[PDB]
Amino acid sequence: SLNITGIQSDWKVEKIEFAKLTGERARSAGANGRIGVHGKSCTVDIARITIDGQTGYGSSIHMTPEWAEDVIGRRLLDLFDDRGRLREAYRLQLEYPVLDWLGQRQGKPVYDLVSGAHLETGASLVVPCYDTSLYFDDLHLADERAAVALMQEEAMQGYAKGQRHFKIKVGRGGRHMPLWEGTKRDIAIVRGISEVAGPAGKIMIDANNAYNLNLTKEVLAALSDVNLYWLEEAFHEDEALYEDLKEWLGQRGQNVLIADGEGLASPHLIEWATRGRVDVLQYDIIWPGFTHWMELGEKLDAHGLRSAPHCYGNAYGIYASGHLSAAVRNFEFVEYDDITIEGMDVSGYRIENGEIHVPATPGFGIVFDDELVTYLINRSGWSEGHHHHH
Ligand SMILES: [Mg+2]
Ligand SMILES: [Mg+2]
Repeated sequence: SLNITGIQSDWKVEKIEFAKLTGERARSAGANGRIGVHGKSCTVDIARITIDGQTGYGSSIHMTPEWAEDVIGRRLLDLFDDRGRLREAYRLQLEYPVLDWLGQRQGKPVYDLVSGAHLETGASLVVPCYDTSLYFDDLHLADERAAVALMQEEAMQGYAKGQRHFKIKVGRGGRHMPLWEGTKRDIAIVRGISEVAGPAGKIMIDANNAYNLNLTKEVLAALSDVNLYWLEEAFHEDEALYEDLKEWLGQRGQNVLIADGEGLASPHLIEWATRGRVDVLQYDIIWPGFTHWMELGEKLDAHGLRSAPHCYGNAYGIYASGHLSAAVRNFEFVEYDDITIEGMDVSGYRIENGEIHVPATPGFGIVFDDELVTYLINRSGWSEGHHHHH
């Protein structure tokens, strides 16, 4: 919900411009339990919106020139319902540029504009984050010791940049290595990173569905001494298997959360979570997006459930996730990948002690290079403009 009382009926969408920004991860990402090398190259589709002679910038997906043509001339007020929530039809395309615009216009950070009761006025926003970049980077190595040292040094690269919590890909034995050896390698890797991370470092493991229940129990038992904070997508979500898993964990006093929800999720996943089978929901920060997450976060909060938006493959979402924490009480972590996108200055954000310090600057606090984005729009993007209707 957004305070819309300051939005004049005068204010209309005057222009929508679109461009793909390009860049690179700090370290090339290898395989995961289900698919191959993710690589080093990164892109972010951005829209620059002009309303009342002022621009906002943000992630935009599922928007064609034709789609934007129909929106030119609409009143900003008409894009919201009276609750202050951007209408469904505009979310994936325009929520981010619009929220960025409102922030620049009101001179406030988005988190301030969507702040829930759990977050009081004037306060610095500091959000937990974890390093998500620990992919299967060891598949060229035969020697388990060598694989562990490689993965440890990778974790160390993040540690030196202020990461304290690490999500480690596992499920090597599902597709990419023989099952027995792959699972042994998974365990050695996780034990190795936990050592580098220290006792206070939270460790998450993500199998990308490569396990079954008995493999999951074997791996958890081997990691009973590890500060394992959550297990994510051990196998495609299933209420019976997750009930058994939770009972098994309880009897052993092993305090590991169950996380799921990315990709093609079960339509019943939220029901299953309310029954205590899944603890952390992980729908993506871009699709279904920020506005949807505000609505979903409220609901999950009411049930004592936890929110951890998936972010991978879109650098912009990392910064978006930060702001969302102000609106959702049981926000867990920003999923962090070290990415440099040309023309997208994220300098205002700093990583310290396993947390991302969100700047108090207008909008999403990301400073876009107006000159470069104009060049990109002209060269490889598009513009739609004019005035109102129809
Ligand atoms: Mg995952
Ligand atoms: Mg799943």
